[PDB]
Amino acid sequence: GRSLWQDARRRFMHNRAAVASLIVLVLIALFVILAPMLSQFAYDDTDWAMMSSAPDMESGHYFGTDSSGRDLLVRVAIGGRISLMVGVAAALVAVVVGTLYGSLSGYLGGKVDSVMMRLLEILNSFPFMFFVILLVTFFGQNILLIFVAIGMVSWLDMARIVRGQTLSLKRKEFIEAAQVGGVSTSGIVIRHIVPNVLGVVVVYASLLVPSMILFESFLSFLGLGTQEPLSSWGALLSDGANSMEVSPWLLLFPAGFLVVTLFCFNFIGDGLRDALDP
Amino acid sequence: PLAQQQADALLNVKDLRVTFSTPDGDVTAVNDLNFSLRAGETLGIVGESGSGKSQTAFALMGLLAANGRIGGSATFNGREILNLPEHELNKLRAEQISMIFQDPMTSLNPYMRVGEQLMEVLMLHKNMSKAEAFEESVRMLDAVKMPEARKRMKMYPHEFSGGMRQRVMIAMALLCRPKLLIADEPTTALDVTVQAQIMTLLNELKREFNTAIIMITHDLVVVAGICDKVLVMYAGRTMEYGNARDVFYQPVHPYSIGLLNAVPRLDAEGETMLTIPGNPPNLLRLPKGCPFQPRCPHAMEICSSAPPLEEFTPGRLRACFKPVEEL
Amino acid sequence: LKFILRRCLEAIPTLFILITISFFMMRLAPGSPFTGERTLPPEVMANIEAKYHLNDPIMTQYFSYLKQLAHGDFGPSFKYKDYSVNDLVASSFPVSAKLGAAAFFLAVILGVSAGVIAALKQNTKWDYTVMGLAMTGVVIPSFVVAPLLVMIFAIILHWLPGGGWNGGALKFMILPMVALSLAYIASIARITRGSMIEVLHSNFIRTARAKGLPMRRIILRHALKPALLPVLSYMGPAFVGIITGSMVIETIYGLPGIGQLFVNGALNRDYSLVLSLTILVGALTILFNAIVDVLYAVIDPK
Amino acid sequence: EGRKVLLEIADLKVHFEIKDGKQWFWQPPKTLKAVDGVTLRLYEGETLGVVGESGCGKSTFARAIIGLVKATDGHVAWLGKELLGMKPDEWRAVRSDIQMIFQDPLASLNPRMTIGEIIAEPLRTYHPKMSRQEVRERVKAMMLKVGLLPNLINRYPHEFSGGQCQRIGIARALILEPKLIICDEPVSALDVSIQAQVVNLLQQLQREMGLSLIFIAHDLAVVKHISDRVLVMYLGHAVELGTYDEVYHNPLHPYTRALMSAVPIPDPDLEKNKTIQLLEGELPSPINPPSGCVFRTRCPIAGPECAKTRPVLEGSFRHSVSCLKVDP
Ligand code: SF4
Ligand code: SF4
Repeated sequence: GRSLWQDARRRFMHNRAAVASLIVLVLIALFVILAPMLSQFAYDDTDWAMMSSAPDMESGHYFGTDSSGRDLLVRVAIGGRISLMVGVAAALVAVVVGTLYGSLSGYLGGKVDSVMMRLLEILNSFPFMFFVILLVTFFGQNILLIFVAIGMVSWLDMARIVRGQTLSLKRKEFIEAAQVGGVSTSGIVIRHIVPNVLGVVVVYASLLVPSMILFESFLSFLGLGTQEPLSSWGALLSDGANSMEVSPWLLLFPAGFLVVTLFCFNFIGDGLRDALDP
Repeated sequence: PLAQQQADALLNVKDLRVTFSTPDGDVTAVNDLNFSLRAGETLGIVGESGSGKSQTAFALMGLLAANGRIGGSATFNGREILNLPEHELNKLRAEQISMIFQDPMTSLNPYMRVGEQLMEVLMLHKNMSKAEAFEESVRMLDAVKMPEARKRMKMYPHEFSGGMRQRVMIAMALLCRPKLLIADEPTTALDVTVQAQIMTLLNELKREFNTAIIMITHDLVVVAGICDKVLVMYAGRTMEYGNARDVFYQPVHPYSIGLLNAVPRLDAEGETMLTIPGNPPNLLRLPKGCPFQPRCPHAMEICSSAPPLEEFTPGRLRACFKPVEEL
Repeated sequence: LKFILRRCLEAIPTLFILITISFFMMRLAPGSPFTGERTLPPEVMANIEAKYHLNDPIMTQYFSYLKQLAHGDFGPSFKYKDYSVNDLVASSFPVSAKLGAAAFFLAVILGVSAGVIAALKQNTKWDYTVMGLAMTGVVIPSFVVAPLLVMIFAIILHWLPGGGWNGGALKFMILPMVALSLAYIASIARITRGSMIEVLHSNFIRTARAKGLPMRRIILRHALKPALLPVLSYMGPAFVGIITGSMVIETIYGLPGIGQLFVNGALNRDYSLVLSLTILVGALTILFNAIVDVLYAVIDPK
Repeated sequence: EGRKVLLEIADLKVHFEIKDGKQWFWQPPKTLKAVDGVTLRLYEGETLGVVGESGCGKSTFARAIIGLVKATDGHVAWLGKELLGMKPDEWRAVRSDIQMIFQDPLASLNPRMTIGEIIAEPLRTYHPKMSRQEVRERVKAMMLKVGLLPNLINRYPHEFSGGQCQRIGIARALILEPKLIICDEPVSALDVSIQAQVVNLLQQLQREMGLSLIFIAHDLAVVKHISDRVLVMYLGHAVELGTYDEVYHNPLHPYTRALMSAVPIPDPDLEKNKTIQLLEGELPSPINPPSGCVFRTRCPIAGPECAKTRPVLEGSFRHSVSCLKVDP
C-alpha cells in the first residue's frame, strides 16, 4: 500500500537538492569529527617559522596560519564541533519547549489557547538577542548557558505552528470518531494526534537548526560567545575580519564552512517540507 | 433540427477540447464537446464530479489554470472567443458574456465596499461617471430584490450572508445587460429557500433582459426550473443532448436513466433507489471507448470502441450503441 | 477604537514586566556593584553611590530604579568616569537611527518591489533570479556579508571606504546599509511573493478577471492591499532584526551607534549601560509593534 | 403497547459561550443558543430524519446524544439510563450501543492508518483479549458487508474515492454490533449516484441488523427515502415532528410549508407549475434569537401573541407542531 511516509521518502529522494545537501552535510560532519585526529598539528600548537602564511601543500598547513603562528585547518574543524553541537542542543531545547507549549495551548481549548497565544505575540516583541547578551554578560559565558539561552528564546514560532496543527487535529473528525470508538485520552494523543503533529515538528526542527547555528555564530562574532580554548566559527570570523588586510583566508575558510552548512540545512528543511506536506 | 440550431445561434461551440498538463500525464477534462445556444434559451450542462462541466464555463471565459490548454472553436455573434488575447477578451467579458461562481463566500473581494465592486464594471465598459454608476448600481440591486440597496453599497462583503453575496454577484454580472450569463453551480453552497429565491430571480431576469443562460449543476431538480436544453456529460464526453422535456421524460442514454433514477423524489413512494453501480470516473487511466463501460447495465464488446454522437429523433443526440427502442 | 485601547492595556504591563525582570537580573548578578564587591575605581563609585542607595532593602532599591526611569534618568555608568548613560545614548542614538531607518526603508522598497516582480512573471527567469537572491540573502549571515563587502569594495577595488563615519556622509553609510538590509530585502521578497501568489490565484482575483478589468487595475486596486498585509505583519520582526543586526554592522565598520555602545558595554561588564539599552530597545519594539498592529487593524476591514 | 422506546430526549439545550473581538473585554460572553427545547422519543427499528436550513443545530443535537458536546440543560436517556450526567468512563458502556458516521469522507479516517486498523480500532478497544486473527476476520467480514473487496485491507484512506470512505465509516460504526448509529450528513460530499449507493446500504443494514438511525441531512428528498419519522428544525427549535407521509403531504407549520414548496422537483411540468411560498427577510443570527416564537420575523401568518409566548410541540405520535395558530 501507499504508506504515506514512504511516499515522503520517495519525494525527498526525487528532490536532488535535498539529497545533495545531505551528502555535503555528512562530509562536513566527517571533517568536523576526523580532521583534529588525522592532523599533524594540534589546536593549541605553534610554528613560529610560519607566523602567518597562505595555504602551502608541502607545509601541511592546508588552510594557512593564524597570526599567532597557529593552524587554521584544525581550528576550523574544532570550531565546527562547537557551532554544530550548540546549534543541535539549542534546537532540541527549542523543539521540546515549543512542542510542550504548543500542544498544551492547542489541546486544552479556547480558554487557555487565548492567553497562551497572546503571550507568544507579546513575547515575539522582545529583543531576544539583547536579552541573551544581557544573560551572558551578567552570568559569564558558560557553553551550557548558551545552549539553554539560545533555545529558551527561539521556541515561539515552533509553538505557534504546533498549536495551529494541534487545534486543527482537535477539530478534525477522526478524533471525534476515536472518542465515539471508546478510545481513551492517552490513546487519542499517542496514536491519533502525535503521528500527525510529528510532520510539522520534523520540518520546523530541520529549519530551526540553521537559525541556532547563526544565533551562536552571531553571539560569538561580537566577542561574548565561547572563549579562546573552545572557539566556534563565529569567533574565527572576527579574528578574520581584523586580519583581512594581510591574510584574508582567515575569513574565507570559516565563512565557507558556515555558509555551506547553513545552505545545506535550508535545502534539507525545504526537502522535508516538500516531502511531508505537498 | 440541429442543422438549424447551428445557424441562428448566439453561441456555437465546435469540438471544444480542454486538456491539463498534470505531472501524471495529459488529462482531457472536456473532450470534443459540441453545442449551440440562442437569445433567451437556457442550456443545462449536467453531471457529477469529473464530468468536466465547470471547465467548459471557464474555457469560454478564458479563466482556466496556468497549465490548461484549449482547442476547438466557439463562435459568438460571428466572432471567435477561444484563445483570444486578454486585451480583446476583456471587451466581451462583462458587456456581452458574464459569469457567476460556485462559492459566494470568497468570490467578492473582502477588502472593498460592495458598491465600488459594482461601479468598476460600469465605469470601464459604459464610460459612466462615478455619479451615474452609483444610481444604476442601486437600480440593479433593487431589480435583484436587495433590501435597502443604498445602505448596502457602503458595506464590505463580510457584512452579508451567502444568499446576499450571490445577489451581489448576479447584480454585478447582469449590470451591463449581457447577451449570455454562465452559472457555475450558483446554489450548491446555499440553503433550499435561498436556492428557490435565486432560481426564481434568474427565471424573471432572463425574461426582462433577454439573456441566454448556461446553467452548470449536479442537481437535475434545479435544471428542471430554468432549463430548455439539457447536455448530460460523463468523463468530459457528451452522453445526451436535447430538449429538457424530452431528456427528463424519455431519457435515451443509460447514464441519463441511472442519474434520473438516482435523483430522489417527493412525488411517489418506493422500496429502493435504482443506483448506478461502481465508483466515480478517473480521467487518468479512463477506459478506452465508452467511459460508462465499467458501470453500464447494457455493456457489449463493441463499447471498447468510441460511440458516435448521432441523432435519432430530430433535435436530440444519443452517444450510445444499444438500439434506441430497447431502453 | 476598542482595538487601540486593547493594545495599550497589553503594551504597558509588557514593558513593566521587561523592566522588572531586567532590574532583578542585574541586582542578583555576580560582580554587580549592589552586591558590595566595590572593586570599581573610586571616581566611578562616587558617581554610583550618589544615585543608588546601595544599603537599602531589595524592594526599596527596585522602586528607586522605577523612580529614575519615570524622570527619564538611566543612572551612571559602572565603567565610564565622566559620561552619564543618557549622554552615551544621546551621542549614539542618531547614528543608529539614520542607518536603521535607511536599512528599513530599503528593505521595504526593494523587498516588496522584487516580491511583486516575482509573483508576476511567476515561472520566468525573473522569479528564478529573485528567489535565488532571496535564498542567498537569508542564508549568508550579515557578519559574513559585511566583511566580504569591505574586502571587495575597500581592500580590492578601492571604490568605497571601509572605515567609520566622517559625520555620516553617504560614501561611509552605503556598505553598512547594504550589509544590514540584504537579510531583510530577501525575507520581505519571499513573504511578498508567497502572499501575492495566494492572492493572484484567489476567487476574488478570478472575479476581477471575470469583470474584464485590465491587469493594471486588478494589481493596484484588488490584489495589492491583500498581498501587502502579511508584509505589514512582518514589520515587527524586521524592526527587531535591523536593531539586532546593527550590533555586528556597527562593530565591523566602526560606527559609534547604540549597537557598538551595547557590545562594548557587554564586553566591559557595564551592567548599567547593558540594562539601560535593553529597556530602551525593548520599549521601541513594544511601541513599534503596537503602531504596526494598529495600522493593520485600520487597513484590514474585518 | 407498541415497540420498545430506545432513546428518550426531553428539554435538551446546548448553549455555547461566544465572546467575539467586537465586544469590550469587560463584558459577559453572549450565548449561541445552538439547540433549545428539543423533545422526542426514538423507538427500536426506526429512522428519525433531522432536517433544516444551515444554523438549525441538527449537527449539535447529534453530538449532544453521543457526548461530543456538553448539554447545558435537559435529559437524555438510553434504555432507561440517563446520559447527560455521566462520568467520562461509564460513557464506554453506552457507546457499545451508540456509534456515528460523519460529514467529511476523508477527514473521518486517520490518514496515517490502513483500513484494517481503522475498522479494527473500536473492536480492539472494546475486546482487548481478542486475537489478531479474530480481529482481521471480523474486519474482512464487515468490509464484504459494506461492499469493499477484502484485499483492500492494507491500503490507506487517501487511496479511496470518497464514497468508499463512507463505506469504511459505516464498517467502523457496525464492527461492535451497535443498536443506534447517528449519521451527521453522511452523503453531502458525495456525487448523486454514489449518494444512492450509501443510502441503499444504510437502509439494507437497518433491515439486516435491526438498527435504529438518526439521519441528519440537508436534502429533504434523501431524508424522505430513508426516514420513517422527520424532525424539522429552525434556529435550535423543533418546529414539526411526524411520520414521513404527514410531514411531506400534510405540513402544518409555516416553515415546513416554505421548505417543502422550496424543494426542487425533477419534472419540468411540475417544477414550473407548483404553488411556491416565499419567506420575507434573512435567517436571524442564532447569537440573538427573537424573543417568543423564533420564526416570528419570517412567518406569513404572524400575530402579536407570538411575541408573548414560545410554542412547544403539541399533537399525536403521527404529527405534532410547535405553533399557536394551527391544530392537527
Ligand atoms: S455505449 Fe455501451 S457502455 Fe456506453 S452506455 Fe451504451 S451500452 Fe453502455
Ligand atoms: S407561532 Fe406564530 S410566528 Fe410562530 S410559526 Fe406559528 S404563527 Fe408563525
